[PDB]
Amino acid sequence: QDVVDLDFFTQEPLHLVSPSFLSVTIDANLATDPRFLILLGSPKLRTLARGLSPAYLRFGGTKTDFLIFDPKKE
Amino acid sequence: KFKNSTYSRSSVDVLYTFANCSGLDLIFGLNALLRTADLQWNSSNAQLLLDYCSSKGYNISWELGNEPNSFLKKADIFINGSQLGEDFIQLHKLLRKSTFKNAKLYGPDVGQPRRKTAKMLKSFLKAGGEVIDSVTWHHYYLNGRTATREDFLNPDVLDIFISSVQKVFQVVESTRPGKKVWLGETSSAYGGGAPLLSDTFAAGFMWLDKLGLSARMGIEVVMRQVFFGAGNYHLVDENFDPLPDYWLSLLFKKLVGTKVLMASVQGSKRRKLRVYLHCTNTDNPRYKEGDLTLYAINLHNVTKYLRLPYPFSNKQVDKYLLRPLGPHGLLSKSVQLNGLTLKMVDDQTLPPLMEKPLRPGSSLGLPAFSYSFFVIRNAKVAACI
Ligand SMILES: O=C(O)[C@@H]1[C@@H](O)[C@H](O)[C@@H](O)c2nc(CCc3ccc(C(F)(F)F)cc3)cn21
Repeated sequence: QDVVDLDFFTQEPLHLVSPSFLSVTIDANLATDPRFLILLGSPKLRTLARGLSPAYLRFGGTKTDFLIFDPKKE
Repeated sequence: KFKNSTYSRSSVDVLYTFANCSGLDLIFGLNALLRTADLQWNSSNAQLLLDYCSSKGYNISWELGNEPNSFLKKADIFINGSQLGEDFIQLHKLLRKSTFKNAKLYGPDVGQPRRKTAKMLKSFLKAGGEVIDSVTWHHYYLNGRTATREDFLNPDVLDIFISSVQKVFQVVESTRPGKKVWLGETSSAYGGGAPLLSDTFAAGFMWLDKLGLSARMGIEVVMRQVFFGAGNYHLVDENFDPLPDYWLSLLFKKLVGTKVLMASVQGSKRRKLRVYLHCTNTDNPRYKEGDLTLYAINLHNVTKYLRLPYPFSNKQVDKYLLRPLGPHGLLSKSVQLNGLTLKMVDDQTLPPLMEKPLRPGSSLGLPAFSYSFFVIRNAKVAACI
């Protein structure tokens, strides 16, 4: 058969997702790229980013536990 | 293989601005490996970060640790779930004393659950489950080095996810029932993704399937590795150009609403034909409460046609059919929406996504190894209002 029939359930929602259901991450290791600041400044990139608003942006990875804050660093 | 690195106030600023200006809510993974003599988390580095963030007016959610089940293998240190929970409690206290005392806290970003990952999660939830706003765990299908193109198309593979989701819920429900569960990090393959696969049209089957099942099974938020970066699984390449999975992701956003319905095929066999159903996204001006969005994945080697339950069988439907731009077929990095190729207009300007309006009653064509969304207009489903 090339025709397929479907069953729809539509009485009540089974679950409710967050408006931010589809979210993204940045690997924590990108913080070790020298040009981190430059990269995130990209207009091309920010336009894409707004395209998926609203969403969470998680900054983490294996490197999450191998990063340290330096108040002295410029 | 891995040693410590630093970051600056400047880095934090960059990261925050990226989020705020792009309409995103930042979640920040703190370092959990800073430890005392007696191996409690030393929270003093985090204190500096929090204070700096406060002083700048930054609204931020926090995590602590990443894949703590692997700490022993990654850094020769074992932290038990009970202790990690205590550490999350310490973090809770600090967040409460800060200028944004309603900051969110999520954890523990464990890996997918084999026997002891599950046991660690359990003891974590026992000890510290009361202070976390969602339970985060991570999942990948394959090893990026052993994945073949055939694996990215195999339904049996996609269904190994099903067992993983359930195993996690089993643990949560036995300890903190009714708590939200999030996919905290997830994609196609580990080790940076599989080269010339995780970045192609072929990756969309796993990505769309994963959203479909996640929604159905009770996952409230899905975090894709990565928006962009070194890995093959990026949504945006090194040139800052969008890939197939980006356009898929954008399209999903415009069309799929929050309420989760369901669909299945009548005949037993639908392993190769996967279907999913939600209310349509209300915010789209083209659509209205009651409208339904069905999305569908065809892993058969020939075209399938879908026939809708009446009353919907006589409704006006918009097609959004996604086809690789040739001539590299499924491993193409370009994609077409209803026969127009998807491209940015320029670097500040996304294209509109043009539907294919269907004459009411028209059967639903789904070519081999493709996926599509269908919005059923004037469906007026009570549940969706
Ligand atoms: O490998 C990735 O792409 C991502 C990393 O980028 C991220 O930092 C990290 O969150 C993460 N956890 C996993 C699952 C467990 C794991 C880790 C490392 C390996 C391997 F040894 F292969 F690298 C195999 C399995 C994959 N990933």
